[PDB]
Amino acid sequence: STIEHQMHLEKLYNKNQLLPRMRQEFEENSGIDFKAFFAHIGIDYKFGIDAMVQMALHKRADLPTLVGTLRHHCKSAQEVADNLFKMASEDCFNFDPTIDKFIVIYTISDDVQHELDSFQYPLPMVVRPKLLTKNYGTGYFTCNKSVILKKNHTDDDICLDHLNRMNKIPLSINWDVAHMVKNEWANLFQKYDRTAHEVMGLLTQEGNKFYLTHRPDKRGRTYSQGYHVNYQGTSWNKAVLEFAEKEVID
Amino acid sequence: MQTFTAREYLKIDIANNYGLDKEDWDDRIAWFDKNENNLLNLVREAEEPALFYAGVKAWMDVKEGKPIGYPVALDATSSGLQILACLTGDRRAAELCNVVNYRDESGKVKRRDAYTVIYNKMLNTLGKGARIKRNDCKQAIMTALYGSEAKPKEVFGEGIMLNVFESTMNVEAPAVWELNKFWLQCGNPEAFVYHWVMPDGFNVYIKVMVNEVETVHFLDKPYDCVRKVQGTEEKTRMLSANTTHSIDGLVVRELVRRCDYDKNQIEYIKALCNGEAEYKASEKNYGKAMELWGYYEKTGFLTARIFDYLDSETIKLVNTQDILDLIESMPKKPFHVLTVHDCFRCLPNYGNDIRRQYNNLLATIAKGDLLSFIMSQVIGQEVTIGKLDPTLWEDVLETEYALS
RNA sequence: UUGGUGG
DNA sequence: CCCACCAAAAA
Ligand SMILES: Nc1nc2c(ncn2[C@@H]2O[C@H](COP(=O)(O)OP(=O)(O)OP(=O)(O)O)[C@@H](O)[C@H]2O)c(=O)[nH]1
Ligand SMILES: [Mg+2]
Ligand SMILES: [Mg+2]
Ligand SMILES: [Mg+2]
Repeated sequence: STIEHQMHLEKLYNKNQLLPRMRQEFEENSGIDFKAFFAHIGIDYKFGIDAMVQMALHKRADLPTLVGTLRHHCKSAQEVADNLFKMASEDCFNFDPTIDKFIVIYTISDDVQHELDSFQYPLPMVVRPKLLTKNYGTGYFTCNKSVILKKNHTDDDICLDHLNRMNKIPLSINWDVAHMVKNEWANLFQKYDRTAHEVMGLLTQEGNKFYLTHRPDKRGRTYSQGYHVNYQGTSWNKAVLEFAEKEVID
Repeated sequence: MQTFTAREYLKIDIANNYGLDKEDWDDRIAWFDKNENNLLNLVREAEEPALFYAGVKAWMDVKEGKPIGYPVALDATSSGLQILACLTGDRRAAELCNVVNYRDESGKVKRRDAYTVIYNKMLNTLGKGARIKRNDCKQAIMTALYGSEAKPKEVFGEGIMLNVFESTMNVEAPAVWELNKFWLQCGNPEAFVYHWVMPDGFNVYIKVMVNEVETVHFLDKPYDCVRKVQGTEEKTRMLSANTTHSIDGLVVRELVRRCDYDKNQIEYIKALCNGEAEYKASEKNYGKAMELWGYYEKTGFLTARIFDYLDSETIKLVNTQDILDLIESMPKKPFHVLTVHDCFRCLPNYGNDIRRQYNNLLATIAKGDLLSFIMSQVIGQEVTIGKLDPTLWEDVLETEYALS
């Protein structure tokens, strides 16, 4: 039942990986048939969808920024920028020469954007994270990526013992502090804080107790994983977290 | 090192978040006692409103005898400078950043703020209108300590002001400054990657990534498209930051090992050391036990990680008195610790323990040879750097504000 | 990449 | 100088 809830949370996270979920909005969910149109203007299918996706993310983007995300599709940096001109002239999005940027035309629905805002980032686990025994897997039951942050994998010893020791600290939400910020911070964005509570409530559906997963960078600094709930990161974030195992101080 | 009650650590944490975090311990508690009865009204003018409020609610829950889950925060005062002071045995640098006690003429131990000290030292000698803001000075200090030459050149120019800046650093932290100097000349122009192992077995790999800039034309106007590629480089400015960060990384892992320990594992190791454990042995334990014991011999840093690999056969390869001494130096009751690289949070009834454990680690780094051990792997040959004051570690054990 | 978060 | 992570703009 908490195991079931945990599988549900991971199910939500896996469906809302940013870029694959955005692509769906331009493939199987668009009224527009981008496959046919991209054939028409002679633009590679996967390239065009990715450019549409990058524009729905950035909203506005200068040329070096947009070519960076797409460089891996072509043998040349130049080929990428040409394809982008071809798409801008065919009204896939606009380029305004007076500000030297691209401006989006086709953006994802608000309903899909809210799911991405809620679930694209890892959440705490509501069961004990898996014991780590190799440098793959980050504590969850369905991920087996390199545990080291960014593209820095090794199979040499990276002190799994520390991650395993941090991963089993049980934590909980202090709802008293969490309500204070929403009620009292403005006299001390609004859209952002709206999704925090939905996630925190969903998170704690089977009880106010959960665990943060931990990953090392290449140097061995240790980072707790998650955006909405994290004792690292913002001051408005730290304040809400406490130990699940309370104690009488004396 | 003076101790505090659990309730007093709550007081210090709430004062910090108002915040008076650069004030001495007793001034912070004195400020608290004065305002205890009006705390909920101070939330709107505190530097960290949310953390202040959480602390206040915890204080109230404690007064009524209710259990709490709220952890207080104790932060390293200039982590990086602290580690470099300890690595190099630099007594002058240590006094900048609470690695050892500094007393004023009154003789009170002061909570020092290195950047302010160096900012004041710089106005005192520059004199006669010195046009420099303190935070621009902190940026120059802290980026320089990690090897930046561009950012101090930007805050101080390249003339007499820069000269005064480098002279001040050379009196306030000679060995730290020389070591930062030295790291610059340690890059290998043929290397695609640097590798070194920490004494608790963590393998650090730094791949050398260099800018590749493809230029592009779009509407007959030029755009430069820069992408990071693996390569080599003639100089490198990264070793000081990466080595120092690997060491604070080490301090985090080891501090959490010594604080959040398995009470049943400790009692097994104590019996194992005294010949009273039932026979248990695994051949896979041997390699790692040997490796970690070796790092202890070369460095002075005994990791409690070694407990994971000690068995009836493997205990034979270590000195059992060193293992028992380490265990005896650990907290008598274990506790959870949350860490933000050089910030530490725990329940307030473990405040005393977490400061004792931080102090021991700084002192361990100060006493031993971790710097040589790491530099030798970085540059590819045996080197030895000496301590500038080989007794600094004795004072480190007793320092007051390493965490504040 | 412009920015912003923590250290 | 070194990391790690968000967030996505105006008639
Ligand atoms: N390399 C590098 N490290 C930084 C930088 N900013 C913070 N740090 C890290 O933070 C440590 C010191 O913490 P600070 O950011 O100076 O915090 P502080 O000294 O308590 O000062 P406050 O900002 O008032 O909290 C250094 O040793 C670094 O490891 C930076 O710009 N570059
Ligand atoms: Mg701070
Ligand atoms: Mg930036
Ligand atoms: Mg910053």
